[PDB]
Amino acid sequence: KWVPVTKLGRLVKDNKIRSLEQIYLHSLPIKEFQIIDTLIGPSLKDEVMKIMPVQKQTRAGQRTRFKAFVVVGDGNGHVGLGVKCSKEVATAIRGAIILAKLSVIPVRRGYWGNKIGKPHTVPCKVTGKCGSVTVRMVPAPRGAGIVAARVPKKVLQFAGIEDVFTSSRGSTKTLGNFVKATFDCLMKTYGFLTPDFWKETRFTKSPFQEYADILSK
RNA sequence: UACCUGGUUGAUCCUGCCAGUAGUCAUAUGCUUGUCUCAAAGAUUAAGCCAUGCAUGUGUAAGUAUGAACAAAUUCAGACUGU
Ligand SMILES: [K+]
Ligand SMILES: [Mg+2]
Ligand SMILES: [Mg+2]
Repeated sequence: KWVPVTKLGRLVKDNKIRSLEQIYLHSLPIKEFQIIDTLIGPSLKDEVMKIMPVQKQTRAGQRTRFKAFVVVGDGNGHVGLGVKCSKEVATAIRGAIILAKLSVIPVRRGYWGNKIGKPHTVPCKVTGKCGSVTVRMVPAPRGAGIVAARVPKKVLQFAGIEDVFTSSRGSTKTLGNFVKATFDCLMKTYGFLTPDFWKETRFTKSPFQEYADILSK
């Protein structure tokens, strides 16, 4: 079936780690998509966003390969992006799905004004940049909806954000750069230091130290 | 009610524009047009030229009646006292 090759995979298969937040807290790399499948796999949905052909000139013609972009998300604060180039479209799509699962990230959602109910928009103004494409996300009031182009709108819907305003600059027709900039903007949500995070951190044992005895075999 | 997409390359990222998408109590034109309620309408070029018809007249007890205007009365007198 599945034979984990990493300590994190072994712990996830042994059920010692039960939530993705435990991994996110210590920022441990995730190198097996089976971890994501076991943890948040049931609630994950994938979508192919673009099949982009690329060509390399050769002495006997052009070698064509296809680029697959895949967006995965749970619609509840977890989203991931994957890009895979391969000779076959099916292989490219499979690799892109695996990469998106591996690259899933947590997304912070806040409130525009009054803080009643679950979060509906980004906690603060954020900006992501990939190549020449810059995507800016601004909080919006409840009921404003997702004001964004189709690609960022799909990314935000998979991330689970209810309402937001967006602005874009640069060559947004470059779909890869557009989606990557949106992903970077979403990732930057948890990197902003707000007053509510001013409390001193109370550290906890990392998984590798907590279950060191189990992993010692 | 804070949104983009196609087009320079063998392929890539850009600048950059062209094209597309939507709107006008915005004009005109093409085709089509069964019912109800609303409703603009010779401004844009020529404040260019105009046949014909109409669009400014007016009376209360209280300015002026002798129509040779009508009507009722007067057998005798009457300036006039209804229109
Ligand atoms: K008018
Ligand atoms: Mg604007
Ligand atoms: Mg060509």
